[PDB]
Amino acid sequence: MTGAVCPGSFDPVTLGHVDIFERAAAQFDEVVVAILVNPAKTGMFDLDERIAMVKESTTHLPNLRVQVGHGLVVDFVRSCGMTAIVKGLRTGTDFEYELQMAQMNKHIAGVDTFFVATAPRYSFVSSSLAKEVAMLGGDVSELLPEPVNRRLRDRLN
Amino acid sequence: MTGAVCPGSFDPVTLGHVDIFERAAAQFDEVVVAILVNPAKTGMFDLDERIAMVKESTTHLPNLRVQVGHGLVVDFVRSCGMTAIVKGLRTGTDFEYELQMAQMNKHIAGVDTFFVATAPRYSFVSSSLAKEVAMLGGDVSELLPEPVNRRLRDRLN
Amino acid sequence: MTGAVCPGSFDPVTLGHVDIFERAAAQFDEVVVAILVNPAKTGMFDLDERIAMVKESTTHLPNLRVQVGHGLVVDFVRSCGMTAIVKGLRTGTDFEYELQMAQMNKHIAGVDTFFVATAPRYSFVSSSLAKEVAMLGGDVSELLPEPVNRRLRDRLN
Amino acid sequence: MTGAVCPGSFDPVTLGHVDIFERAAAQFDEVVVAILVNPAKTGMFDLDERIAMVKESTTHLPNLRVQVGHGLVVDFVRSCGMTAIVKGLRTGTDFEYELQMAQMNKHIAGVDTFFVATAPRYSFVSSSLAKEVAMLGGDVSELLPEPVNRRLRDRLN
Amino acid sequence: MTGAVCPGSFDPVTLGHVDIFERAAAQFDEVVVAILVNPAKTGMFDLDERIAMVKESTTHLPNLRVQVGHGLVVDFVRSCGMTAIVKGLRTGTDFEYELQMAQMNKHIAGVDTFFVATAPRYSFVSSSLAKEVAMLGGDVSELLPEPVNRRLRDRLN
Amino acid sequence: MTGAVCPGSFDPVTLGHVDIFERAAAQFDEVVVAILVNPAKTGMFDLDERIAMVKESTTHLPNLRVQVGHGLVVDFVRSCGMTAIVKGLRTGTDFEYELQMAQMNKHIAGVDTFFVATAPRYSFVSSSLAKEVAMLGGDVSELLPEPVNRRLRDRLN
Ligand SMILES: CC(C)(COP(=O)(O)OP(=O)(O)OC[C@H]1O[C@@H](n2cnc3c(N)ncnc32)[C@H](O)[C@H]1OP(=O)(O)O)[C@H](O)C(=O)NCCC(=O)NCCS
Ligand SMILES: CC(C)(COP(=O)(O)OP(=O)(O)OC[C@H]1O[C@@H](n2cnc3c(N)ncnc32)[C@H](O)[C@H]1OP(=O)(O)O)[C@H](O)C(=O)NCCC(=O)NCCS
Ligand SMILES: CC(C)(COP(=O)(O)OP(=O)(O)OC[C@H]1O[C@@H](n2cnc3c(N)ncnc32)[C@H](O)[C@H]1OP(=O)(O)O)[C@H](O)C(=O)NCCC(=O)NCCS
Ligand SMILES: CC(C)(COP(=O)(O)OP(=O)(O)OC[C@H]1O[C@@H](n2cnc3c(N)ncnc32)[C@H](O)[C@H]1OP(=O)(O)O)[C@H](O)C(=O)NCCC(=O)NCCS
Ligand SMILES: CC(C)(COP(=O)(O)OP(=O)(O)OC[C@H]1O[C@@H](n2cnc3c(N)ncnc32)[C@H](O)[C@H]1OP(=O)(O)O)[C@H](O)C(=O)NCCC(=O)NCCS
Ligand SMILES: CC(C)(COP(=O)(O)OP(=O)(O)OC[C@H]1O[C@@H](n2cnc3c(N)ncnc32)[C@H](O)[C@H]1OP(=O)(O)O)[C@H](O)C(=O)NCCC(=O)NCCS
Repeated sequence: MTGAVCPGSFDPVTLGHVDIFERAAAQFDEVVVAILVNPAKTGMFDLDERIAMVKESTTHLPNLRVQVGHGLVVDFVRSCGMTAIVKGLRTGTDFEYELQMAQMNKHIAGVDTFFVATAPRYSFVSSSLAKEVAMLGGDVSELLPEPVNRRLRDRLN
Repeated sequence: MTGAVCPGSFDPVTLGHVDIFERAAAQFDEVVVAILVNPAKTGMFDLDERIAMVKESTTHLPNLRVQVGHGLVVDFVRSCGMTAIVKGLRTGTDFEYELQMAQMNKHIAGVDTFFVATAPRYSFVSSSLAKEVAMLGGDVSELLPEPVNRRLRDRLN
Repeated sequence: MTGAVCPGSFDPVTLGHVDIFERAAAQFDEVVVAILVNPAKTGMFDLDERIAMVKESTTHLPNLRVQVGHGLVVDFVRSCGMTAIVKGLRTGTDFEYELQMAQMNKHIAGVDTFFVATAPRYSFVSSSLAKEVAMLGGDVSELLPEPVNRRLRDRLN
Repeated sequence: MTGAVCPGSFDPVTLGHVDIFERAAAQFDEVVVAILVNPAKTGMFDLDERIAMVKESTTHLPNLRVQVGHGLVVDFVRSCGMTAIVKGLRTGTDFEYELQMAQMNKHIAGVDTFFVATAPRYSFVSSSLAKEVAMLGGDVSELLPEPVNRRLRDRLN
Repeated sequence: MTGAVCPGSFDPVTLGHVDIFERAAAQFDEVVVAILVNPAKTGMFDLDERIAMVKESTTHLPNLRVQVGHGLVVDFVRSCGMTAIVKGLRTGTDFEYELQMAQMNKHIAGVDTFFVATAPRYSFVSSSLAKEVAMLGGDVSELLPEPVNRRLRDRLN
Repeated sequence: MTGAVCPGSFDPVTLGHVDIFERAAAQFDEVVVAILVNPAKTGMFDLDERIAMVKESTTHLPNLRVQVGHGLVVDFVRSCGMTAIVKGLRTGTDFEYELQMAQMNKHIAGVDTFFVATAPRYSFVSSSLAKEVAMLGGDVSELLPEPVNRRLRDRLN
């Protein structure tokens, strides 16, 4: 079989993320979404919420699973018995950094990284920006999954 | 009438900023410079000084006013009864980030953002770099307005 | 009054173009779309068709007019009694070239150029690509105005 | 099964190309290299030579086949019963153009495009540059497959 | 001694070029400006004029000489008994292409390429753009050396 | 004589750094590596270790010396009686920032900055990434000098 890992901190998962999950799932036999715990105490949602939110946003993709990532992405990829990372590109991606890590990741573990541009309508949303805009009262509900909108409403109220 | 907002933290306003103010004022009936209070306690000049400095540097532009910005830029723009942001581009601008925010700002409030490249002679000055260079004794007086040079001299001595 | 020129060869005008026309018209008192005749004998549509197509695609914008451009863009801008160019940015824009021409245009004639990112859904269409995709049988009708789709159908059949 | 198409004009196939073929073949059940005939009469090697050269350079990859591409890449991809393009990124790739075509290709046919950075040691070779450097007597043999070096020697002598 | 080559087609040499020549001459014992004959019959000035123009624009730099380049830049560099190329960066430079050629040039001949940003006031001039703007009547005399302005006047009249 | 300064925090010096040192030393009479103490208490290796590591990694370059930098880079350059900075470019370099500082540095002190792309095989290593990858158990020993690998082993154990 063929497999890819979609790594990230998904705090929260946006519809740009989901778009990329959907494309990974159509093109690989299995997809694993690896949720990577923020280095220090820094999140808006705790791990369980992030997992639930990804899970709840991906029920339509039966070949995808959600797991917490630990250590080097490449080590996790290898443990999933895979050799591919799939990363989404959006407006504001630091692509040069992504490239530097792609080359490093290939160097140290032979893992390939495939990049895919997210749909234009979801290309300007990031977890960071969605949070900052929502905290100051802006409406980003069209760019997040409903499971995320539900949890974002509660935590704001 | 037609109107644009030039948002920023102007800590301090440079002559790159002024160049952009000047171009906004020539092309729109009214210009509002929105000074956006640094999120946490982080400035070099307090709000009043920043306002004074912008005011003192823009006496030649009668169709421009200076106001403190609050909340989402787009909310402020709408409150000024305008629908346009004018942002300057210089060497070192994170243009991809600017673009991501431009698309988000259009999405949530229908506000357009116009980008204009600052004059080559003012294209390498930023508030950040002007401060760091001046603190370590370098001469950046040719890239800042005289009202700013006056206040930068005092605070360094 | 305030005014901007939207220059280009509009062979054919796409909905990315129109998006930009719409934004120019909302923010300036008058907009002039300047159709710039291809240097040598190189178009798909002749000048009259290009004019008709822009005209037919902009009936909802009463403050915009369509004129054939001649010579230096800046000379045309000045002749329209304006001092601003408005250019759209899309995926694939040579922005560095646009910037070089913006600085040159300011140098030689004091004309400012404002850049505005086109809507994400129209950000991957260009006249060039729309033509190449349509010639080889692909459907680009969602990214062109109906006046353009009508004329593109006929010329393909 | 899962499948990807690696499109291009491979005139000639370089070791940057092969690097990408190798990565596609490891991650997808079948890979098809689509050789796309230059629009007008413009090649250095004719189609048969290009096919032979790709074939001869990919004998170690049993899950890959070489076919001549016709029309829209996306139409060929669909005909191969696949929905993925795999493209290599190297120094000098026009990535903005690649992105514009990726979004267009997704729009018109639902085909995803995955981008993968070629190995650093093969990242500065292109068919174009390899030809220009070799014609003027430079040694690019370390950056081309041996089947290509053999045919490039003969045609130069 | 230390040495660098400044390669190009200098049709015509601009003041951006001269700025770079000046910086090369201050930092290396000898500088050679290599004028590289356009591949086909394509120039505005013939070789002799280009040489004269560079010569006449560099009389203040006694450690610089002007020579016609032939073949691979790296072959010329080696023949000058040097191992360094100095290239200017301006607005509109295709830097990715410059980088690809820098890596190729190092690969095939061990020649290093140093890049230096041209002065902001000369950063938007190119030979190409200066010619196109001047042909259509624009004034680019502030961005070209006087020897070039003299010859550009005559050829336009 | 001719001279260049290679500034940085070299925490630790990588083989990308050394590649650049080597190229500077071949092209300039003297090279000074300026180690610039991290602003606050933030390093992995203290100054003495950084100096030792650079020293131990550059014994093959007799025309290079290592010194601790203080204040503005340009002030240090001037004190070394030089007027040139040599900076390496790798994947992930913030080149726009480098350019902004190059223009500022030229403005305030007349110091030129030359940029040189590091060898492809060392183009994805940075001090930052090498540390993060090594802390989480990855093998980056092929991208660091042996003096650095020795000290990185000890500090990890
Ligand atoms: C690969 C990696 C870049 C992806 O994880 P990510 O946290 O989702 O980050 P992304 O690149 O996807 O996008 C933005 C990211 O900036 C991250 N970020 C965290 N703190 C940030 C800071 N103070 N400022 C800027 N960005 C920050 C965001 O977390 C992260 O997403 P978000 O900010 O939108 O919430 C991250 O570096 C990582 O992988 N950690 C596991 C590390 C690993 O394997 N390292 C070896 C490196 S080759
Ligand atoms: C739009 C915005 C980017 C412009 O404000 P700005 O503070 O002047 O910042 P700029 O983009 O113009 O230029 C550099 C900026 O980096 C800002 N900055 C502040 N802290 C910084 C950090 N720790 N590191 C990097 N940059 C930082 C600078 O403040 C700011 O200017 P300066 O650093 O030269 O003093 C800023 O994000 C903002 O708008 N705040 C109001 C927010 C809003 O509407 N958000 C919804 C987002 S779509
Ligand atoms: C400003 C200018 C760049 C805009 O006109 P434009 O033709 O619409 O071109 P754009 O930059 O908008 O976008 C793509 C352009 O590439 C143009 N183009 C024409 N021939 C091309 C070639 N052989 N290859 C690449 N692009 C080409 C396209 O015409 C043009 O649009 P299109 O290709 O999608 O049909 C054009 O250079 C111009 O302005 N001519 C008037 C010139 C002037 O004032 N020059 C002084 C220069 S500062
Ligand atoms: C997708 C496509 C960009 C890839 O094919 P490619 O010819 O290998 O080109 P690449 O992007 O891979 O890399 C460089 C390319 O520039 C191409 N090129 C051809 N003529 C060129 C010109 N006069 N100048 C610049 N580049 C040229 C090169 O052929 C090609 O490779 P090469 O130059 O190194 O020999 C090409 O556009 C294509 O796909 N043709 C089939 C088209 C299709 O489906 N079009 C719908 C568009 S969304
Ligand atoms: C290195 C090289 C890029 C520099 O020469 P240059 O002609 O001055 O070109 P530059 O990169 O400096 O800047 C713009 C260039 O585009 C060149 N150019 C020529 N025809 C062009 C075309 N049809 N369209 C786009 N640009 C063109 C310009 O000549 C040239 O300067 P100009 O256009 O402003 O008159 C050129 O490729 C060369 O070096 N020829 C000698 C080649 C060599 O050694 N090749 C081995 C390659 S690694
Ligand atoms: C010129 C300068 C950019 C080079 O020093 P450098 O520390 O080696 O940094 P580099 O640009 O080379 O590369 C990455 C750098 O990010 C630096 N960095 C330090 N803290 C960082 C932060 N919190 N986040 C992002 N990067 C950081 C790194 O130190 C530094 O190298 P490293 O991160 O790989 O350990 C640095 O700004 C400097 O020069 N200090 C002396 C300053 C001076 O003259 N200033 C006047 C400015 S024109």
